[PDB]
Amino acid sequence: MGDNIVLYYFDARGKAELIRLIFAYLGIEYTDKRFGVNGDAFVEFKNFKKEKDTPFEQVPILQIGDLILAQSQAIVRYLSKKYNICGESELNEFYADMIFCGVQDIHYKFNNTNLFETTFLNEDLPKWSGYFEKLLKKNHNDKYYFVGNNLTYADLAVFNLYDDIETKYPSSLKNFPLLKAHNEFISNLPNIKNYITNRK
Amino acid sequence: MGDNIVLYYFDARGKAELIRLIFAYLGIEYTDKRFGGDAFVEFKNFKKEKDTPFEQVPILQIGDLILAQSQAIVRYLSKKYNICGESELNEFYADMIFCGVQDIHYKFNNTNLFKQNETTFLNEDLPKWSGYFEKLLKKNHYYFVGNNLTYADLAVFNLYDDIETKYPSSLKNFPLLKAHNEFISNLPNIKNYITNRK
Ligand SMILES: N[C@H](CCC(=O)N[C@@H](CS)C(=O)NCC(=O)O)C(=O)O
Ligand SMILES: N[C@H](CCC(=O)N[C@@H](CS)C(=O)NCC(=O)O)C(=O)O
Ligand SMILES: [Cl-]
Ligand SMILES: [Cl-]
Repeated sequence: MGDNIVLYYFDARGKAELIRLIFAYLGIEYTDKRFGVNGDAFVEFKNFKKEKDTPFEQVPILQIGDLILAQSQAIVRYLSKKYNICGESELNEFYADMIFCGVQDIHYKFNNTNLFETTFLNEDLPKWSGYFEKLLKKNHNDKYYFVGNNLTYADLAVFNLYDDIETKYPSSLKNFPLLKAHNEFISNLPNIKNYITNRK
Repeated sequence: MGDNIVLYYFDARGKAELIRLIFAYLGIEYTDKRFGGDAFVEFKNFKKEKDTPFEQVPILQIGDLILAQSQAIVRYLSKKYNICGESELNEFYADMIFCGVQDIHYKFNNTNLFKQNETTFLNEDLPKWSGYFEKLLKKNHYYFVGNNLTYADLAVFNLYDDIETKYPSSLKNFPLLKAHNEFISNLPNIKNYITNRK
């Protein structure tokens, strides 16, 4: 809706996973195109760039019909605004954005470690986990929202962050109860639960 | 929640400059509060005195309301003052271009500020990304999105204004991008800001 949405990315979670989580949450049907399923992802990406008119030669790429959408954050924000999971006020829209940008700071650090340890594990992670803990405390019953009294993409971003972190470091939410409960809450959402338990 | 707008940052362009350019362009009166007395000490006191979410600047204080994160502040400011995008998809493209600016600005900052080898940026990043922005301007026939100025126009301007502080004549092979930068720089409010800027 549509009517044919194609997400282009490598065979990984990475920069596309939050877009996939947003699609799963909103029940948006789409083609999840992944480079590397058909053997060589490097050649398939090279061919993709010739085929599709990408503005920055990067993925994820969201294609809506002939419409080419690039940049994870821009796509996430575009989808969240279109389907009203960005905040129930002008200021709440900002807070979701602020939190999302904060996620990007600590997620980048995780990406730089996981994909490309000491500094992250001892200095960045616990400090930034404290930041989000305090932000939940500010706003927080089985519901855990970072913004207002409804789900924002910020919730899904923080969930994706620590879900991505907890694949490499499982015990990282032990000392952060609200963040742990937020993870549990988001992971068990009707639309979210099925996607995460059934994804590769 | 109102009146007194105060921007907190270091005495540098960095992550607050675009916000400063946006205030300048819009003609918004604000206190441009810059750290450093001792910057490192003042910032330590700032964190103790202000309730920042991530212990980072820029911080935008509107009354007693605390705003953090450059991009979020920029996007908030653009919506409130109507330099956000003149449609739903125009807002996306502005955001996309802004996100593109961040990708290459980050690469510039790594070499310009954090002592990374300049060659990779100069030979591999800068001209490739300048070509991306050049092509995006070509698609819009200066303005990146729509028929009016968006924050994306100021973001691109800020990007290459920052780049030219260390690497002048980088827009020689990029006429549309060079003319875009020159058009934004000659806007009365921007022109005035640049002249007063140290
Ligand atoms: N600005 C990022 C871009 C993500 C990114 O760096 N994409 C990588 C994924 S491996 C890519 O397609 N790289 C292309 C290349 O290295 O040339 C976003 O949020 O979309
Ligand atoms: N996510 C960035 C954060 C900017 C940032 O990294 N701020 C630096 C400026 S030097 C800072 O306050 N550093 C925190 C510290 O090192 O304690 C944003 O757009 O606001
Ligand atoms: Cl990544
Ligand atoms: Cl910077």
